[PDB]
Amino acid sequence: KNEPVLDTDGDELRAGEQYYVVSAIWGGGGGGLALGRLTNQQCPEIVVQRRSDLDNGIPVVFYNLDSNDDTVRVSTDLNVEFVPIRDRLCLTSTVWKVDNYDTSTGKWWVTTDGVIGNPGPHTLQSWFKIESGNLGYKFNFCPSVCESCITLCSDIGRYGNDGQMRLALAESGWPFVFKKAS
Amino acid sequence: KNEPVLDTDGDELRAGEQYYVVSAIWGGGGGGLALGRLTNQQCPEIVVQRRSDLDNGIPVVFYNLDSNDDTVRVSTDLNVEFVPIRDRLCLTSTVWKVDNYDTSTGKWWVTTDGVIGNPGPHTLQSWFKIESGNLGYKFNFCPSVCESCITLCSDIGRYGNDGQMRLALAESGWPFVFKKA
Amino acid sequence: KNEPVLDTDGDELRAGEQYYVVSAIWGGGGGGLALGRLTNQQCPEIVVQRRSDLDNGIPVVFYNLDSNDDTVRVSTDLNVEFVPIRDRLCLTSTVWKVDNYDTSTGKWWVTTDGVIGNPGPHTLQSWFKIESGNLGYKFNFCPSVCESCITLCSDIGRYGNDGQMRLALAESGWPFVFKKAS
Amino acid sequence: KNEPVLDTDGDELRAGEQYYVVSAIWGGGGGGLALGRLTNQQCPEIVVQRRSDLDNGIPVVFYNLDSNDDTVRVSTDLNVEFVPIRDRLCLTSTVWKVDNYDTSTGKWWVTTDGVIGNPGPHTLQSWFKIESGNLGYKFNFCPSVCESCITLCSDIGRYGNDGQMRLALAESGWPFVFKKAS
Ligand SMILES: [Ca+2]
Ligand SMILES: [Ca+2]
Ligand SMILES: [Ca+2]
Ligand SMILES: [Ca+2]
Ligand SMILES: [Ca+2]
Ligand SMILES: [Ca+2]
Repeated sequence: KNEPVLDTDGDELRAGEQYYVVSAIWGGGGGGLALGRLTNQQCPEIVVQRRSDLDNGIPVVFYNLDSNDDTVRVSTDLNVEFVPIRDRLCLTSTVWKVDNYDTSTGKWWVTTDGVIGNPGPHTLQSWFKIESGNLGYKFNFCPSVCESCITLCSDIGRYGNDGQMRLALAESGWPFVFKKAS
Repeated sequence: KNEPVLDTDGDELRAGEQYYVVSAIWGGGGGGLALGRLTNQQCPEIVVQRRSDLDNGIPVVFYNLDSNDDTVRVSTDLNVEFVPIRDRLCLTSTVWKVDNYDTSTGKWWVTTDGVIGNPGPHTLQSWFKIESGNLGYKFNFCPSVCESCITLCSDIGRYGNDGQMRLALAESGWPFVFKKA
Repeated sequence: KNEPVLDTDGDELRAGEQYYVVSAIWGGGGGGLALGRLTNQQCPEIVVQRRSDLDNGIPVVFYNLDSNDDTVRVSTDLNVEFVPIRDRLCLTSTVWKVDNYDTSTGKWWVTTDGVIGNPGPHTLQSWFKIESGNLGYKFNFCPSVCESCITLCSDIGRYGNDGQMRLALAESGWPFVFKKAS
Repeated sequence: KNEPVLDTDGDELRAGEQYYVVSAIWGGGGGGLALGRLTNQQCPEIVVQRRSDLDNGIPVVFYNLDSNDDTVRVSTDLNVEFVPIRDRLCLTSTVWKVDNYDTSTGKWWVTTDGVIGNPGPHTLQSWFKIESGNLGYKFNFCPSVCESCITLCSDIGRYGNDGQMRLALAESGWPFVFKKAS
């Protein structure tokens, strides 16, 4: 039983509850996370952070490994899905997922069209951990759903690309806090 | 590489698509923009702001410098054109442009009959930038299309003229948001 | 009877309902009407117009001569009462009233602490008319409630006094329109 | 003769009374202003903004140039001083004042330990103006208490520092409203 993940009201995060994922840095930290697109790619949508502090972005929900635990805890494999307020053009899912390696930038981006549940080698790319910190919570991609799978193991940092703040694997991660969509 | 401008749904503005330009401050802040007419001038039509914040006015289309970047980004020169929802009286374009100095008022008005494309000194007055504001976005007239040209460089704010709410160069820009039309 | 006063939705004004009194001019017009004070006078409060288009001010209610006529009509004597949202320190009323002559400005200002009802000589100064105009409605002080009373008879203009835009008797009135407060 | 500053009820700001200073843009725009401390400096306290738009922060009191005018008016030099809702660790004043240029950030910060009164070159850094914004009001550092002094002349915006939201000189001011502390 790992320590539960807490939101800005000090309440524990619950699976299936909507939360905005906002930058923990108060003062020049940017807003929350949302969806964007690329010049050469409308679908699936990529994960971006808002530049503006005013925009908390799009809420997410968290899915736990077992559907019978309803507490979000540190160091535990999670599915992350954007819950858009309105329907979207793309038919891809809005579930976070580590992309294939981008040879044009050398980065492993966070994109969508992941999958919910069914842990193991088929859904490996859709599993994320939340790790605690001094500044706040930081996302970590290091899935344990497949003990014999070779996997990347790294924090999720933030990195500009063609005018948008994207998420990608990095040595040091970007800190976030969680705000109820209430 | 510049930050994409975002509409009220959070989706990047696309060149060629129609958007309402609505005040980000509502209530007495007013509604969206529209073609108007001065009392003693039928053509060109002028740019005005609807008083009611329920009225989104009529949409515009944005045109980028390069016809290949389909995204509208901040701090880049673009053309603004109202969708011609108007009668057949005026042959003037519905493209925004900066007027000659108005000695009646001290103002550099935004009017229409601008020109799309052909960046350079001949069309200098038809190029606007969208910049981030404290909230939403503001327009800014500071063209970079002619480097040897001396030019005005200033935000667009709101000013009363002819019993209507018009746009003019101003120290502090007025903030707007963009709604899909 | 006389032509009914209309609000900004085209509906006729109804005595007993709340309307903002906003400047008819759109663009540089100022905001609505409200309560203010002077350096040497906290009470009663003076009638003022906001400089900012964003502020509609405080709603007024109108009272007809006879509690029967529910309609507010042009060229008829009315009481005008601010209905502030929160309670006010002043124990004076918020009913409009022509002031005593001001020997420092030469003006007959509109102030409050007026009285509702009782048409006649005692309440002469609390009766106003709304008149039609090209640019909108204008207020007129010219009461007909006391045949044997000598009275001023003048339009209500606006003058700037020590940072504030006040109302005072003037040759030509200032134009207003009426917005429902709901 | 200058237009009085108004609070959120429409009443003019009185010199000496207590007012919260709260961002006119709520949500991720933040709440009200407060005393803060940098990580490595206990005293003087700095000026920060509370992150929660429910948090009115700590009220201030305004001081005019002549203690005889009690109305706070736009575009006039005045002193800003937090109410000392603090511990007893600092001997420094809670009066706002513009800091020396900060070479590590390029910013002119608003800090405290300013001084009240005595307008002239000796107190030039402690005089702020309130100006109308597109909405509410912005602070503006452009003192005229010393005609011969070369001075900075600039709006007050917000900026990140030490993981906190600070006030600093900026091209476009940040808009605030004022709420009675009572
Ligand atoms: Ca195109
Ligand atoms: Ca204006
Ligand atoms: Ca220290
Ligand atoms: Ca005093
Ligand atoms: Ca002190
Ligand atoms: Ca304004």
